[PDB]
Formats: sequence, structure tokens, C-alpha cells
Amino acid sequence: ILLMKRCRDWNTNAKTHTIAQRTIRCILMHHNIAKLSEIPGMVKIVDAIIPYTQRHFTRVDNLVEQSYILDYALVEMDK
Amino acid sequence: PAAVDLEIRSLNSFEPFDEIVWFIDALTQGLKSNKNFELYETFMSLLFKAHGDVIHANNKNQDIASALQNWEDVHKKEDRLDDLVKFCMGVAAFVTTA
Amino acid sequence: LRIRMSQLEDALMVMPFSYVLKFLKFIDTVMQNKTLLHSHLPLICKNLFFIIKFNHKELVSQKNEELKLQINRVKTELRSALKSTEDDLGFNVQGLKFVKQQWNLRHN
Amino acid sequence: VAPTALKDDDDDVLLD
Amino acid sequence: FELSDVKSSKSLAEIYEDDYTLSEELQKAHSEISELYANLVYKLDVLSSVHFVPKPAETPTISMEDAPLYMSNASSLAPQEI
Amino acid sequence: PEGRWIVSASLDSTIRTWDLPTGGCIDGIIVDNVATNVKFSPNGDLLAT
Amino acid sequence: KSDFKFSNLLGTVYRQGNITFSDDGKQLLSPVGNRVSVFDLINNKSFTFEYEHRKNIAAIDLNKQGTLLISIDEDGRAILVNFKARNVLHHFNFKEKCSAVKFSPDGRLFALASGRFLQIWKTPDVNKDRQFAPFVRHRVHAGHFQDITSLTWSQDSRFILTTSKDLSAKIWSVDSEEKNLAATTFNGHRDYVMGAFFSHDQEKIYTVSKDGAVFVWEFTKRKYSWRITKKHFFYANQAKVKCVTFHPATRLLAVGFTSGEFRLYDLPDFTLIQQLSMGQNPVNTVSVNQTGEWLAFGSSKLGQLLVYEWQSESYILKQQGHFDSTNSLAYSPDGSRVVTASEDGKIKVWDITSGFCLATFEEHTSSVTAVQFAKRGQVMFSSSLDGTVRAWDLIRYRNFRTFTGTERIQFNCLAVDPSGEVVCAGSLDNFDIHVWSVQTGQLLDALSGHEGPVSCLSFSQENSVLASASWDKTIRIWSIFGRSQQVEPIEVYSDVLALSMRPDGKEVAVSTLKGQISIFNIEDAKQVGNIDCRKDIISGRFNQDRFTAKNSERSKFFTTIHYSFDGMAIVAGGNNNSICLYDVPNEVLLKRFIVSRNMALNGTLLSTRKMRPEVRVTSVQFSPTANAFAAASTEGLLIYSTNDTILFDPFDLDVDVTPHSTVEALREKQFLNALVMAFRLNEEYLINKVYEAIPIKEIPLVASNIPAIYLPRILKFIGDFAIESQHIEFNLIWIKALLSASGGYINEHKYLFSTAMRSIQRFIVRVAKEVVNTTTDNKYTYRFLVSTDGSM
Amino acid sequence: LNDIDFNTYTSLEQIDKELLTLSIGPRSKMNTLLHLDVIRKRSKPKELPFFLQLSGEKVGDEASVREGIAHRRDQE
Amino acid sequence: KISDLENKVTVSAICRRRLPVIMHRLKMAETIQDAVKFIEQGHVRVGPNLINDPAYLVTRNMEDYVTWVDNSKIKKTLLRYRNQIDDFDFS
Amino acid sequence: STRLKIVDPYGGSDEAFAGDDVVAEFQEE
Repeated sequence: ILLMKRCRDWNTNAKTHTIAQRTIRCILMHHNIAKLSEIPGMVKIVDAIIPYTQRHFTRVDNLVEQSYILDYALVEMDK
Repeated sequence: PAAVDLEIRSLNSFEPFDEIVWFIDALTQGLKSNKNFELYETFMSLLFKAHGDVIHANNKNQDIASALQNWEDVHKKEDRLDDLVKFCMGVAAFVTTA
Repeated sequence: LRIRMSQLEDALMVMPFSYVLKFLKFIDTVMQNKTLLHSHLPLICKNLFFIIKFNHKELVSQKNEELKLQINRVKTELRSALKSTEDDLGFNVQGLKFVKQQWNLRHN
Repeated sequence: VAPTALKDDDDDVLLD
Repeated sequence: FELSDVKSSKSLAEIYEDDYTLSEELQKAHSEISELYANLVYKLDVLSSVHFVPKPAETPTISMEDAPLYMSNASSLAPQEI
Repeated sequence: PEGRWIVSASLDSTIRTWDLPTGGCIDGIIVDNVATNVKFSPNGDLLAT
Repeated sequence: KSDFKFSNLLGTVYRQGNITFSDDGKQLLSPVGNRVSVFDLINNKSFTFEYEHRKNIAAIDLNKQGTLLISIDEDGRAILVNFKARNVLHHFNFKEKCSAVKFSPDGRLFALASGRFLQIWKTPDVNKDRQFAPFVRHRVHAGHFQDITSLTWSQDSRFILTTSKDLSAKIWSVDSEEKNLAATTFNGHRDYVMGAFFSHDQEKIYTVSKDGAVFVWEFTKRKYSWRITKKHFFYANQAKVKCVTFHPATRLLAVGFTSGEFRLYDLPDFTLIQQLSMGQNPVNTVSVNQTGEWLAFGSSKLGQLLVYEWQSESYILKQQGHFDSTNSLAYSPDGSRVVTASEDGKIKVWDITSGFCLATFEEHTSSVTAVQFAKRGQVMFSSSLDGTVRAWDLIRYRNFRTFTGTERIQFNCLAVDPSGEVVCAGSLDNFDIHVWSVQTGQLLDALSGHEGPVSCLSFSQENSVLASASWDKTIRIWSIFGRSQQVEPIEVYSDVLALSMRPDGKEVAVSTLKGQISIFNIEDAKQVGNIDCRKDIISGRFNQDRFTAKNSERSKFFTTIHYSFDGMAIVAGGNNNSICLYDVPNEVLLKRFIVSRNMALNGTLLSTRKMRPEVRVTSVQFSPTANAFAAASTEGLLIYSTNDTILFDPFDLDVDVTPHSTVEALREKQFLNALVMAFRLNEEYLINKVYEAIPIKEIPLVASNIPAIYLPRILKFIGDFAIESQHIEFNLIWIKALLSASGGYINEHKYLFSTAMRSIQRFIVRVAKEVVNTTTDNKYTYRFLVSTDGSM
Repeated sequence: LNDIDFNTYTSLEQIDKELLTLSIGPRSKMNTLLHLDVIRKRSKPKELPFFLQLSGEKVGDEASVREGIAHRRDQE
Repeated sequence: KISDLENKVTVSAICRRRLPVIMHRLKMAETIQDAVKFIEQGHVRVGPNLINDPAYLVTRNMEDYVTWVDNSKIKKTLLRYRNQIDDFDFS
Repeated sequence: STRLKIVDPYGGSDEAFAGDDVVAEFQEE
């Protein structure tokens, strides 16, 4: 109960979400998700984690796009 | 679009999960054809929406696991398109701007 | 980091080209330091992109073959460094959605 | 028929 | 408030019945007032309008108009709002 | 009207349709009386001779 | 230098008349006033026939073969059109108001409900060439003493049932020999008879009246005669039956009541399948699909149309047009969507491809005067007479901000900064331009200086300069951004009505009350060109006018103007019956369009106001795709497009260039020449042949070697071709080659490739991205399921 | 060559087997299937006993309230 | 105020806003009958729009901009008597 | 009878009654 409270708060801030995401990843893969869903309060904490995670996913994906400027540098400077 | 959904939950969920295994191989074969891509992809999404809990509960089952693995073995191949789309718009986003 | 964001773009805008080439060398040095990059990957990315946009026509002019190799390495590690992040983000959201549905079915 | 024309009972009582 | 000073039409069972089963009359009064304004709006509009102005216009009802169908209400809320 | 065809009439008592993209005659007619005039309608549904 | 043709009408889905399903059942034909719109339900596409009537359409019907469509106006003038080729076939006048028209199920004959008389006529053969006098009347029947409400055909094309206002249903025989078979009049109704139908076996006849009674008629012994065996009743409290339809094969009765609700019933058991309400306005028309699974409803008052799948209780179509005329229009920057604003005060978002209303906004109390998008395109801003300016997110469909003046100033024009941080609105009463901050919502300041009301506003997309116009006879250029503030006034000969900004941001055009389009250089503030419009405009004498049209001065000015994105053309509109497209550099008329020819509209040709609807165009804009332009008018949003491209408009031909010649170059593996030769011919079918025949290996070679002159054209072709094509990977390979090889040239000349490249971005964003978004989650959804431990 | 003979051309179903190609139909189909569920939810149309068993403060029995004495399963 | 609104509103007030009434106050026409003739013949424009219906009432903000039409023969007379006919403005 | 015969350039080249029980309704009245 305590941890996803913290990760929820951490997830809100873009400067600290990355730590939160990996901790969430560890739990999902080292626990029975059925037990997780049964614990009271997970769903309400899990409510808040979806939107911010999606916002982070929409971002960063855009940054990889801005990386593809570099292909233009290589191909152009190759010419 | 309804009739596609009218079925997909109607697929049976006992062990040995033959039809689900059968249906997965259909999308597996369909992807190999490289035709009707979007329709085949969205069909698999609806599968997880309707029977994802069924799959996860028995993910250790050999028959289902093998079918999923083959679908991944196909599905991994079509990640090239991700590179091509993701490249062009960035070059586009730059070319108009700078 | 100490430079304020409001003045970052302009500081990066004042950057001389020959000096800009050295900033690329610095980014290379960050890149061999995997942990340090992961700590501050996003801020590095924005500065690099703006610089490349800032002097794109100068960079293409440069023909140093070694400079190609410096450019090439910067991605494959950066792309992998980035690619891990979306995958972790993608893994979390999908399972996090799935847990939501299961409880909904249980309570509805 | 109109001049304009072209050209078991299962029981419901059951055991529970 | 004013208390009725005449005999009540309703019998104690009726008012007791009423208790068993902000104000509808208050929303009714809004409806006519809106209706009166719509009529009054149209009249002064047509006399002072250069161009043609058209006149303004149980069972389950179909929602004639929507604020998209495929869109989800949850997706319409910002993370901060959630 | 679409600028794709040319129709011409000559003293040999024939009306010929020419497809400009390929530059060849596509239809030919023989008229009893030489057609001194030919004109397309603005819509092109009609040909006046 | 392009030819624009009317394509479709958005903002109106149904005005009156009877709606009809296509025989295949995949298309719905909705009569829209003076024209008829056809909707492809399966493909979710829409278009409108170009042919038009003298007066608003009254009735329509399509043959089961799907080859012929008949449309009759309120005057009885009938237009016959080939459905497949969308070309008019013949014009005829029946010299009387035809209540209804129905083709025989054979299709050889069709029936017309004319007053209290029934006419049966013979169908022309489409295969035969055009006939001077094709229509021949088979017969005319005079049995009823009052107007015929409706008529129904027998499945065998031998009998027709008619319901008239004589409280009587009367049957006929199409064949004279079979007159004895069916010469009966059915009586018993206590109110007007609405619909008479045949059973599938045809032994039973069902009749319906406005009162809401259904009678079942059978031929039986008392020697044998028709009798009312069974009686049903619609016990609607006050609603009256307005329209009724029957499907014999599946036995469905769909009835629309005057209260605005419909009931679905099963006959003869009279089982109420469902009952629903589409509003308080009467249900005017109902039609049933050939299969009988789709039921369409139409109400004229609010112009409503709805298609219902009662099988699955789902809505195939639910679209309703503006009650008022569209005051303004604005395209999304990519052109995928268009937003329309009406005098009601409600904003509707429309999709160009589908032609359907995605969402509507009702927040504005009064008429919305203007609508505009930001440069980015995520957001749309609007200004209304109620005294508010509202900002709208089109991704989440929410009004995230509202702006208003201190004293509730009425706003008539609006403009948005390219950065999307500053907004400026103008008023017809205050003379000062209000400025708000988008992020904060506070009034930054008021830009004063106009001695007249501010008529219109615009921001330069690049330079970010503001140009303001008024009835002050002047134009003022405001350099709002920067440490110092400045105003540059330029005087003009007459009052300014409309203003358009050059996408480059170097020039501005203004339309004046004198009927002149004057262009000025912003940086220097001197005039550069002037165009006359007074002669070009066509204005029709109003029926109430006591003065001639030529002597009239009512409207020889354009109240709306806009540039072409290429920058060489202007489309202009106003309170008149004309849209004029000019060619700016040399000041001539390219082409002129007649916005309408409906006789009802006033301008086409002491206690009471003699006000009647008039033809006028509120606004006009070009497509960012550079292939269409739309004009807001009273009837709705007219869209003219250059899509068909039947014209032969070659570029740089030589005798060696030939469609045949190109093919050998493909056969001779000279791909580069074949592509260039095809472009010189400028034929889409040939270009498509060459484009799809180039192997993937050779694409980078060809792309590198394309001449610069053809680069803008090929880029436009791919963008337009890709948005609907199925070869995304092939197309995405082509763009990667083109951008990689010639991207630097594109950057050098951004404006030249602006339109073409934008279309490319639309394809990459509006379809290609969605593919990976669906692909990527499946990958992650996969990984979680396999990797995650199964439940206990 | 008949396609040339009529100045028309039909795009191939698939240019090459390795090349990805979508279905031959409207692109809104994919959106519809993914969000078909919510479309259904939005599209749904909008919606005494003779011996009255009343007790407590409403009937003036305030004493029962002071001393402490004081339907969804039906709806299902 | 509202109590004033009960009695202030009068038919005469509404008639006062009649365009035929108004320009008479502006002195464009000698008489109301002269006014209704001019509007029917089409010489009088309110803002950028022409009005041919006498029963139109001009709202206050439009009150300032009621005027003759540029090519009116009447206006040509107006500038002629005062001797400021400028033919460039066609008026 | 019951079908109009019109001689016009476009044409002219070449009853049973069923009703309800009113007497029963009237007898009911």
C-alpha cells in the first residue's frame, strides 16, 4: 500500500517519473497481479497512474522523433 | 465491425482452448500474408480485450503459448514500419521548420 | 543544469560553430558514461536537437569522416537508451490497464 | 383468397 | 415563507403519502421565462435584422446531438483532473 | 471542352475525332454533305455541325 | 490555374421530402432542398449531385436496378438523372404538384401522386441514346375525390394501393385486363389514411390512418369480399401518425408520429418492438432498407436524419444540420476537419473525408461571428455576439478558456497569434481591439486608433504582424510584439469589409465597399495591385425590389475574401449570387461560380416586415490541401473541388512524349525517364502506372535524379495519393527517398513546397501514426501477458 | 493494354508480398473496432401501499428516535 | 430599472426607433412620407448594408452610420448645391 | 368510369365498396 502511494506522487513529476516506472515494473513481474487487484486501495491508486504514465509515454516518444534529425545529418553529410 | 465483435467474445474459453489457439493462428497466418494488416492487428487487440484474462490465467499452457510465440515471431518482423514512419515525420518536422 | 531554461536556448544560440563541434564531443563523452546519461538523458537530448537545428547547414558542410563515427555512435546508444524507456513505460501502462479491467469485471 | 394474391405444439409444463 | 391559513385539500394520509414519495415549480418558472425571452429575442431581432432570421423552434429519447462517440469520457480528463 | 479531343471536318466528307494525348484519330464518320462547321457545347454533351 | 467543381454540401443533411434507401442497401438518398445528397453508409462517404432544381425538391425515388433517379420539385418539374454517371438525362414538367413518386418493382413503369389523380408512366431505357421525348404515359386514374396521401406498389408490379384524404384506401390494377381483380375502395377509417401496404403473400392488406388505427383486410366468405378481420390502435396520448412504412418480407411496421417519436411494430401480432423519441418536432419521413435491418428517419423542422439498426439497437448515422445559416467557416490546418458557425450560436465540427459532424458545441449563447484555428491546429477559437471569446480543444473537445471584456463588448471578428499565445477581437460598437493572453486569460491591453468599428482582423502567419481594417477607410498595421509598440496607418478609398493575409506575410488584400480588391506591401505600406469587381458580380433583382438589378446598388462588394495557399489566387464572396476567383499578380478573373439558382431565394434572378430568405455567402476559405475551397451560404457549406481532373493540362510536351512511348521506357527499365515523361503528360492514370511499377531497389536512384521542377508536383501527388492508398510502406519508402535526396532543396524554398509537404504530413500523422499506435500497444500487451505470472 | 485503351488504371492489390498493405476500405474501420464498446455505451437512449408503514420523526414518534430504535436487492 | 421598464416602454418609443422616423430627426427627409419613399427607392444604407423596408428599427450603435448610398442621385445633389461634388468618389 | 380518359399529345393513344359497420355503431349510440 505504501509504495504505490509514493510512486503515484513520483509519477506526477516528469523529473522523477522514471524511478517510479521501474519500481512499478518490478512489482508487476514479481507478484501475482490477481493478489494486487484484490488489495483495497490499489485501484484508486492505479487510477491516478494511468494518465500520467500516458503523458510520459506521449512525451519521450516525441524525443525519439527529434533524434531522427540526426539521420538527416548523416545522410546529408554523407552526400 | 459489430459482426466482428458479435463473434469475438463468443469464442469458447474452456481448456484446451482450441478455438482461441485456432483463431490466433489465423491472425498469425494473416500477418504473414502482409495484407489486410490493420484489420488483422485490431482483431488481436480485441482478443486481449475479451479473453486476455483467459490467456493470462493459462499462459503456461503449451498449446496457447506456442501459438502466441509464433504470432510474436511474425509480429516482431513488422517493426520496420515503425522506423520508417518515425523517421519521415521527424525529417518533415525539421524540413518545414529548419 | 545550472543554466536556467529560459536562457538555455539563447546560450545554446550564442554557441560558436567550432565550439559547437566540441559540445558534440562532450555528448560523446557522456555517452560512454551510461549511468550518468540515464540520470539526465532528457536534458541532453533537447540541447543536442536544438544545436543540430541551430547549425544544421554547418554540420553537413563538415566532411570529417571521424565526425561521422562520433555522430553514428551517439544514436545507437541513445536510441537504445531511449528505446528502453518507452518499453518500460509501455510495459507498465498495459499491465496497469489489465489490472483495472479485472477488478472492474469482479465488481461489475 | 384475394384476387390480387401472387400467382407439434410443445408443452410448456415442465419438471424442475 | 407563508403558511396557508385555509383548510388543506390534502388529507393527513395524503401529505404523509407525499412525504414518503431545487424545486420543480422553480424550474418550470425558468422554462417560461426562457421561452418568453426566446420569443422576445426573435421579435426584436427580426425587426432590427438586415437579413432573414428564422423563427426559433413518456418515451425514451435519442440524443439528437453530442458534445465524438468513439471518444471515451475518461480520456477527456487531464491527469491533473483525475 | 476538356481539351483532350479535337474533331475536324474536311472537304472529303468525313468527320474525324483525334485524341491529343496519343495523337491519333480514334473515330471516323462519312457525312453525305460536307460539314462546313463543327462546334462543341460548353458542357460537351452536344456537338453542333 | 485549377478548375473547381461543386462536390458536396456540408452543414445540411435533410431539409424535406422523402428519403430512400439504395437497392443494394449500402447508400441512402436524402433530398436536401434544391438538391439531393447521397450517403455511402458502408464506406462512410458522402457527396452531392451537381444538378439542381428550379424549386425545392418534393419527392424522389431510385430504381431497384439503381440506374435511374427521378426528382420532382414542388412545381411538378421532374429531372431524370443517371445514378451511376451522375449526369442529368432529361427535363420534364408534369404541370402539377406531385405528392409522391415511386418506381414499379419491375422498373418498367412509375407512378405519380398528383392531387386526387394517379398517373402511371413508362420508364425510358438508359441504354438507348438520349431521346427528345422519352416519357409516355401508360394510364391515368381518377378514383379519389381528394388529394392522394401516398401510394404503394405490389411486389408483382400488377397492383398499386393508394391512400387518399377521402378516408379511403383504393386499389388498382396496372393491367387493364386485371381491372376486375382489384377495383375496390376500402373504407372505415375515422381520419386521413396515411399508408396502405401489401403482405408478402399479398392476401392481406394493412391500412393506417392519421388517427392511429391499423386495419387488417382479408378476402373471406361472409360470396367472398374484403372485410376488416382485425383492428389495432396506436394509443398515443395526442401524437398523430405522420409517416408509415412497411416491409412485407420481415413484417415490420415503422411509424413516425407528429410528437416526434416512432414505434417499431411486428404485424399482424401488433407487437411493439421498440419506441424511441428523436425530439419534439414531427417525424416527417421514414424509409426501410431492402434487407429490413436499417430504418432511416427524417424530420424537416430541425433538418434531422438518423439511420437506426434496430437489430443491434445501434445508430449507423446520426447527423443534424444547422438550424441557421453558417456565419463563418474554418479549416483545420491540415484540412482534415472543418468547423462551422451559425446564427444560433452553436459550433459544429465536420470531417472532410466522411462529411459527417463529429461533435457540436452549444456554450455560446448568441450567434458566433467568427471561428479560427491556431497555427499548431490542436486548438480552435471563436468569438460571438454574446460578448465572449471561447477557446476549444479539438483533441479532448472541451472549452478550456473563455475571454470577455469588462463591459460585455460585442465581437464580430477574431484573430489568433501564430504562437497561439495572444488573441485579438474586434467590435462593431467599441472601435478598439481587445487583446487577451491565452495562457492567463487576462486583458493585456486595448489597441486603439480606429475612428470606426473594426471590421476584420488577421495575424501574419510568419511575421506575426497584425493587420486591422474598419469602416474607417483605413488599414492599420500593428507591431504588437517587441519592446516598443507602433501603428502604421494606410488610407484607402472606401470602407473596408474583408481582409486576407498572405501566407508569406509580405502582402495584405482588402475588399472595399466600392467593389475593389487592393493589395499592399506590409513592410513598405504601399499599394501593389488593384482589382475591379463591380462588373463581375452578379446580383439578382429581389421580388420586393421596385428598382432594376442593373441600377441596384444593394451588393456589388465582396464581404469575404481569402487567398490561395500558393499565393496567386483570391476567392471572393458576398451578399450576392456569385463566387469570383481572381488571379492576383495580373488582376483578372479566373472563373465565376453561381452559388445557387433556387427561385425561392430572393437574389437568385406598415406593421409587417417583407422579409424572405436571400442568397448570400458569409465566408470563404481555400483548402490547405490546395485542391478545394468552401463557401458558407444560407443553404449550407458548399465545397468545390478539383478532384475529378478530366482536363488535359500538359506541361512541356514534345512530339516524342506519348502515353504509348512511356510504356516502353517502363518495359525498357528506364524508370526515371518514364516518370518524367508521365509527369509532362500530367495524366494521373499514367503517373499511377509508373509510380507503382518502380521497384523498391531503384527508388533511391530515381529520387536522387528527379529534376527540381517536377519535385513539387511529385510530392503533391504522393501526399494526395497516399492518404487513401493502401500501399503505405511503398509510399513511405518513396517519401524517405525524396526527403533524403532533396530535403535540403525543400528547406531552401519552404513556400514552394508548403502545400505539398503539408499533405504529406497529414498522411504521416492521420493514418500512418495510428497504425503504429495500434501495433505498439499490441506488442506491449503481448509482453505483459507472457512475462507476467498467471493468477492463482 | 485495355486499361491504357480506356485511359484508366487500377492499383494492384499488393505491389509485393514483402510490402505491408492494409485492407481495401475506409480507414475509419480500425478506429471503430477498437472503440466499439464505448460507442455502444454512449449510443444507448436516455432513460402506494394501502397500509403505509411510516414511522419515526415523520409521524411524531420522536421518543423512538431518542431511545435508539430506527431496497437495492429489490431493484435487481 | 425594472419598475421603470414596466412603464418606460411605450409604442411611441418603439416608433421612435423606426428608420423612417429616425432620419427625419437626422433631417435627411422633410417628412416621414418622403422618408418611406426614399427607403423603398433604395437610397438609404445602414452601415454596410442597404435597407429597403421602412419598418426596420435602427439600434443605437447603428444609429450613427445610417446614411445615403454612395451612387444616390440625391447625394449627388447634396454635394452639388454646396459645390463639393467630387467625381472620383462617384458622389 | 373511375379512370380519367384524356386525349393529349402525351396520352390517349388507345367498382367495389368496402366499409365499416356504422349501423351497429349507431345502434350502439
